[PDB]
Amino acid sequence: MIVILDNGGQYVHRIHRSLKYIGVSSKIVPNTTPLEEIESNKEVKGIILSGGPDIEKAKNCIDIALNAKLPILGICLGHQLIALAYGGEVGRAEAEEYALTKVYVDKENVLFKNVPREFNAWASHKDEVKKVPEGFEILAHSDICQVEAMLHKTKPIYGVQFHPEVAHTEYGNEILKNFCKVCGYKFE
Repeated sequence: MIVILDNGGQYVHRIHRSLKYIGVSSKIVPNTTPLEEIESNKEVKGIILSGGPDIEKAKNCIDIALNAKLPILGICLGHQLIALAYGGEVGRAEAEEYALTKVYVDKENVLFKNVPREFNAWASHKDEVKKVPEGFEILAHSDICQVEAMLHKTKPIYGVQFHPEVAHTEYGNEILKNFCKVCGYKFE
């Protein structure tokens, strides 16, 4: 199963339901849950750091991003938290508003397998990754966001600025499916 850290955003339940829909179990836990309690249960195959409003009140995600021995997906705030954790930079970009963003996939990566190189994703751009951490690379961009997605070149850590877990993201479930594949699931 996948543990979802609830960073307080309103789509946390859409993560659980989207995963269940492709036949993966998941559990929403408070974002203050210690990494050591998550990793005590060998049933936990991966961690998703959800979207939420305040990075200061998701400080515990920094420890999980740095020190977890399981695959991680950061969604919006989770993406930004991964960035900060590894000494990248994060800041205000555009106005607050959810919009369909045309996203370009810039390289061949496991996270976007069976996703067209061009797809519409549901995203806010209140905040964005400004400098990608050392030893990470950009997987995707839009006209307004240089870092729509990134991965750790040597750990199984993935960041998306957008929300794959809402139906408004084309191939959103596919992107979740792909992360689950890194976490040991097969979808034959």
